[PDB]
Amino acid sequence: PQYFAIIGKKDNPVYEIEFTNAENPQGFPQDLKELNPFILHASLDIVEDLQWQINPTDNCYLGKVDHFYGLAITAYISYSGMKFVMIHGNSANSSVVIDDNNMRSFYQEVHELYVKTLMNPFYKITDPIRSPAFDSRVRTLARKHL
Amino acid sequence: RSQQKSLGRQMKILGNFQLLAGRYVDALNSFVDAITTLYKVRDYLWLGSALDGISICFLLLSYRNSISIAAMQSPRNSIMSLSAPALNIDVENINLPLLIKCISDKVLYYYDLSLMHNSEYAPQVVYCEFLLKTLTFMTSCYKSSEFSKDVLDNIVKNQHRALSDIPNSPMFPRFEVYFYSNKLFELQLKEMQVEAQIKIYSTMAEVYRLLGYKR
Amino acid sequence: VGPKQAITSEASTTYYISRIYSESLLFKRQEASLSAMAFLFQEMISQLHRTCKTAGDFETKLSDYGHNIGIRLLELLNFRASVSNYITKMRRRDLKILDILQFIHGTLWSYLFNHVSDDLVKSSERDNEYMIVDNFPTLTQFIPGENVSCEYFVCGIIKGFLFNAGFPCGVTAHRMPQGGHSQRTVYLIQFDRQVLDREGLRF
Repeated sequence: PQYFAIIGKKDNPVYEIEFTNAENPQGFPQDLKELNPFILHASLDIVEDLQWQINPTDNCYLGKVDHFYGLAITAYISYSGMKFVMIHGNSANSSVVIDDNNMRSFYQEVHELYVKTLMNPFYKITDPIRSPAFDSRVRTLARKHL
Repeated sequence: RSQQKSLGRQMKILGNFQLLAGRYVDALNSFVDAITTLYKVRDYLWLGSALDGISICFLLLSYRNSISIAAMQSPRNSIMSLSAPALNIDVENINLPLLIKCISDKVLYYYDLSLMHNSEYAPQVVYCEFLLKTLTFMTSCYKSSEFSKDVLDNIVKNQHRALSDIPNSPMFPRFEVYFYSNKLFELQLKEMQVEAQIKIYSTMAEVYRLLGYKR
Repeated sequence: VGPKQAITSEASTTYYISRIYSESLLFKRQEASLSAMAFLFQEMISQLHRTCKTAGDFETKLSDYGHNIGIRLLELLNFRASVSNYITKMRRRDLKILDILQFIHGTLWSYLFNHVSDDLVKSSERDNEYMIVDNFPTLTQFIPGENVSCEYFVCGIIKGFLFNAGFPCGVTAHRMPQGGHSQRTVYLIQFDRQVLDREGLRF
């Protein structure tokens, strides 16, 4: 039950995906639509007024940031413009587990997959990525760190 | 405990009665019918302050857990109203600061600081209302909620300190822990009454639109 | 993850390593001749004097190439300088204006032209305007620069180094022979008022 988003500068999602553990075998039935953009839209609000200041030396990674009344969110800000958001958590428990360093070895690790696709000179900014390979790569890159 | 209950009901009723019946609108001051109040132009809740001081002292000596935060609500309303608006630099809150020393949240000497401190104190006392299991305000005695009074408690908190962070940062600023300290609706909030939900979401939306946090 | 489609996918209980094209991205060194890249720039400016009407639209239709690749050079130049990829860390972002126009001064020119532009002068009369002078510009040294319209490759390339950085900015070039160094070009840049006022909240 994990939900990835890359959300752009003018609020566009350049890459957004879910996946599920087969131990859950589905994901957030009837909660999968409120845990989407509106929560993430407010997450854009809090990283909008959290990036530009020094202080709430690792300016990119930020860890767990906020919490609605069912789960809690994490974040990452790149200087490319983009703001990576993973949304994780089994829906039964309040999932506390922020690994905070091994999933820090996801955000700097998915960053180059965004880099090499950005370096495609046919690829513009403010348009999403239907790579058939880079989206099959990231779930297997999430097979490293569940 | 019967003396504690008798003093609790009498002190809560007397605190609210002499609060609302002193300086309700005192800019013309019709001095006839001076039975229940002084009611002159210099009558701004002074006997209400003395009565609320004795009421909070007897409430702390009563030792409630549910109704006892209304004493802190009475003292906080006293130090807000009669020591902010029609104060005229009197601010007679010596036994209020003594109750702040006794029960909770002493050691403050400013506007918008001791009010926040006593609001945290009354919130902690209403958190210490673990299980009253009775009916006190008898509008509802079987289908009622401690949720339905606690949402009014912290929205009194939210309206009375969220405006102090002026949208224009330079004027009167503090840290933006208003959203951080606003995420406190862990309760269920599934339709006790629809107008409570409407005023709670109107104020919760309006403060985010005030602080420029649109999303 | 199409725009038309939803964010829908499948479970994690397999392993699809069927991948095609992903490689290294490191600082390679191949170092082609200045005549070759000069001919590339040469026939590019020939196309732009062919297809475009007058001065200012040609200036914009030159600076758009810099806006195409300025974002691209920004993010991995920062990913190489302030950081396969057995990564220690990624360091600090733009704090203000004066570290990020130090970052053109520090390691953009030495990424491109193997030296450093000689000054990064904060202006006298105002603060929205800033000015960097290159002393002997490398990629336009053959063009007789009496028209200064030919150096708007690099005004376009630094504007796309600051438009990602959140400082929208009027960027111009002038040329002024203040020294025995001849044909040195000043890139007097500007900003807008608002991120100057975001700097002007606290400095």
